Amino acid sequence: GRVIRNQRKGAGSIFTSHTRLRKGAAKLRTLDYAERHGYIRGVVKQIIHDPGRGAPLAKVAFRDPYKYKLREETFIANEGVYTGQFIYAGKKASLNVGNILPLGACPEGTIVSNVEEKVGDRGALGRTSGNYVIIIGHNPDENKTRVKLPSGAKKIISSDARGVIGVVAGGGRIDKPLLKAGRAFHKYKVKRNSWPKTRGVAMNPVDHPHGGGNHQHIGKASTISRGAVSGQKAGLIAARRTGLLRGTQ
Amino acid sequence: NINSKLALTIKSGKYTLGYKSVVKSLRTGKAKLVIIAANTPVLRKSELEYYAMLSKTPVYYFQGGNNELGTVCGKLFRVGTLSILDAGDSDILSSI
Amino acid sequence: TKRTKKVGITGKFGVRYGSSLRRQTKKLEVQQHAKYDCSFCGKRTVQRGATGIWNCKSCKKTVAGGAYTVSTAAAATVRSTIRRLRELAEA
Amino acid sequence: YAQVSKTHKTVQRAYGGSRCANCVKERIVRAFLIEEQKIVKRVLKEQQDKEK
Amino acid sequence: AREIKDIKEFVELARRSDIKSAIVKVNAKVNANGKKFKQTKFKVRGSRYQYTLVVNDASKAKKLQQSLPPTLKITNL
RNA sequence: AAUAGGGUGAAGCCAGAGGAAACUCUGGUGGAGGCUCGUAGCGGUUCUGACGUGCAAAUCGAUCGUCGAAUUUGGGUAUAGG
RNA sequence: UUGAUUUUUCAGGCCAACCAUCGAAAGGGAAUCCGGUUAAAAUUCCGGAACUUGGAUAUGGAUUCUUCACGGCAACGUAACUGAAUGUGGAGACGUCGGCGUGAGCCCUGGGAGGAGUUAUCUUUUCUUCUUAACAGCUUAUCACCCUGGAAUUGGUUUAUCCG
RNA sequence: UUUUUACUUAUUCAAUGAAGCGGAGCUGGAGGUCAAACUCCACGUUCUAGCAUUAAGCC
Ligand SMILES: [Mg+2]
Ligand SMILES: [Mg+2]
Ligand SMILES: [Mg+2]
Ligand SMILES: [Mg+2]
Ligand SMILES: [Mg+2]
Ligand SMILES: [Mg+2]
Ligand SMILES: [Mg+2]
Ligand SMILES: [Mg+2]
Ligand SMILES: [Mg+2]
Ligand SMILES: [Mg+2]
Ligand SMILES: [Mg+2]
Ligand SMILES: [Mg+2]
Ligand SMILES: [Mg+2]
Ligand SMILES: [Mg+2]
Ligand SMILES: [Mg+2]
Ligand SMILES: [Mg+2]
Ligand SMILES: [Mg+2]
Ligand SMILES: [Mg+2]
Ligand SMILES: [Mg+2]
Ligand SMILES: [Mg+2]
Ligand SMILES: [Mg+2]
Ligand SMILES: [Mg+2]
Ligand SMILES: [Mg+2]
Ligand SMILES: [Mg+2]
Ligand SMILES: [Mg+2]
Ligand SMILES: [Mg+2]
Ligand SMILES: [Mg+2]
Ligand SMILES: [Zn+2]
Repeated sequence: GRVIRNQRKGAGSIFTSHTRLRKGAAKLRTLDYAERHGYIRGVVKQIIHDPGRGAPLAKVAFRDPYKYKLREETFIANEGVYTGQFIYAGKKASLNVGNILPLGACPEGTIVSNVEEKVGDRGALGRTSGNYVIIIGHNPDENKTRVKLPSGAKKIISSDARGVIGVVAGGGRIDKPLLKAGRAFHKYKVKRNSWPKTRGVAMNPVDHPHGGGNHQHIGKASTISRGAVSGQKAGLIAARRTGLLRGTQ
Repeated sequence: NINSKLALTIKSGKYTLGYKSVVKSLRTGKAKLVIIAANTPVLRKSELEYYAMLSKTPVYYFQGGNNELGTVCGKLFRVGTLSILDAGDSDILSSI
Repeated sequence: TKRTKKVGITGKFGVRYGSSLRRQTKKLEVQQHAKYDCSFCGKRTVQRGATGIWNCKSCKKTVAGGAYTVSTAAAATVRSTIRRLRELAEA
Repeated sequence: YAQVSKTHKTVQRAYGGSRCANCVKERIVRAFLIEEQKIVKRVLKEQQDKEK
Repeated sequence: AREIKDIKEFVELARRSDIKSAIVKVNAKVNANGKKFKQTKFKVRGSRYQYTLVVNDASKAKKLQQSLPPTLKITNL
């Protein structure tokens, strides 16, 4: 047969992300002396739309502690953050929406976003619109914090990892139907080349494991082993179960 | 309660509504009290209370916004700040 | 006069996409085109830019909000939750 | 702009050709009021550094 | 080309060291609120600009013409 | 970079009428839409027309689809034979 | 980058995040127009009139004895009218559609000064020339802003209901 | 020999214009002090869309 559409994406010729209009990478500040020992104050200059992103971004200006210079940061805007607001980041920052605090400095039940998986990676968890991270508890002896991720998973993170207080702005986006193929076209025009999708069952046997037949049908189980190889992993990969989800999981 | 006292002053006493009138009344020493709405910008607020400090005038911080401050005064518009020139039948100055 | 009995703003879609999808669109699309009261200046001049971006024409304050409303219910809950937990820590 | 006299490119005020009149006015008032409160917060702090 | 309005400025300009030549142009005009009058344009060619003085008075033109430097080449048009 | 001229008439807004209220009705205004008739354009339904040693190794004619967007298109650029 | 040194030596003062290079005759971008001219070239030649950039450089004006100018309440004005390192901003620099407004060119048209056509009859008639470049000065605008004043009997106001 | 967990220098991951790490000591706030000051915490920035650069001062 032929190389299937799954495998052509790794080469990344026409499958790279369309990034001309993007407004910068959304990251926290580099963890420095001020954030480790006290707090540093910045001011929100802009709240802007980032193409390909549901969450708006905030442009926050900080002073450089060591040279006469202004540093502009690109944060993910939490809902309620406004232009001209003062943003405080550090160990001694107060528990206000938009402030960046270490996870150990936040009491249980604190809603936090753009949380660091590892100390200083500048934000990994809960970055999309309407999403957040809940702080479950602390383990001060081991310097660890328990959090709940938007997927429902419980994670143990260093208490020195940082997060931004509040919920990511732009939530409720999925509640409205797109209603049109053109709307999805414009949605993916600034994301990547993944739309529209032809069904593999509608192809020929060269194109896909599902192609061929005198009727459109998969022919074999569409649940594929985790240990299958590239060109085989088309369908439900390592599916623990199938069918309509009934009851609680 | 202060809303009732303030309403009486508007009915019987003397007052100015608006930032420009309030600052003029502080310059002339004709202000007995300055009332500032809750959503007034802090820079304008911190300047009105600097004028009152120089003018030796008490300041009352209204708990509602300029929409609620306007309707207490019987107005169909917004009042960000006001000054009481003459508390008349009311006793708002003795309570603040 | 009243021009449409029930479609309202979704009358631009004609007969397409299904009635259930159009009435689901109508609820959130009335909200995203509404004018909201500014919490800063007090005027009803707040309108949406892109999703999550709500600007006031008068005082030129931009606030981060929801996709189709200035504030979502989840954000309002977090505001009070953060406010409550802040009081205990600071006594 | 390189080939025109300076009066065309500026206004005789602080931040003349850079900021508008109202934004300069707000900077001046903000600078004065905030620095005045900095003194107040200092003398008050010294009031609590000798009795408490 | 720049126009000169002050007659005193024009004579001081015509004796600048870079002035090559001069042009005296006679235009037969009419003000439409009267009858024909003879307009005279004195044109001085400097390095960068040609300077023109319009003299609507037929007598002030003759006095001005003899007030120019004698060294200038004058073309009568 | 390009895309005549019409039809329909969505929100929003103005006025009038009715009602105790919750609200309803009428006349305008407005100018929405992967709306519509229809040029340029893009396409290529039917005649199973012409032609079928052609004007043409795919064209010609009439008829037709669509025609403000998932539109059409120049140039630059990327992807290379299991 | 300076003060230099004529001692053709130097003394230093700042910085070195990023930054090889290539990539557009439709993107960005310093500056030119008119008239004429050839068998065949012209925003290129000729005539005239400008402009930009780089460099050199004197005179006038301006400024200083209150050393680095004055005026205006203000928006701001002007012939000028110190300003290193470093920093902050602006311009470059930005989709699409709808109606409205203004301008320009074109179309239409009156008088007058010319030329041509029709004219058995009719036609104060039909056609045509009557133009003004870049550039310089003065003046000229929606929007925006300033001063005054203190508004419900709410007023102003767009084709489109927004503003206080 | 097998299981577990201690070390860091091999090896691996990440960041930064390699800027403040580790330990100790100055200063306060505390424990109730039963020798004698040991232990713990902190140790210049939070009404505001301003400013912070090329050290003043003392010896
Ligand atoms: Mg699908
Ligand atoms: Mg499909
Ligand atoms: Mg097939
Ligand atoms: Mg196969
Ligand atoms: Mg198979
Ligand atoms: Mg099959
Ligand atoms: Mg099927
Ligand atoms: Mg100027
Ligand atoms: Mg059309
Ligand atoms: Mg055909
Ligand atoms: Mg045939
Ligand atoms: Mg034949
Ligand atoms: Mg057709
Ligand atoms: Mg192409
Ligand atoms: Mg190049
Ligand atoms: Mg080019
Ligand atoms: Mg461009
Ligand atoms: Mg070009
Ligand atoms: Mg020419
Ligand atoms: Mg030619
Ligand atoms: Mg020439
Ligand atoms: Mg020059
Ligand atoms: Mg002067
Ligand atoms: Mg627009
Ligand atoms: Mg337009
Ligand atoms: Mg030109
Ligand atoms: Mg480092
Ligand atoms: Zn506002």
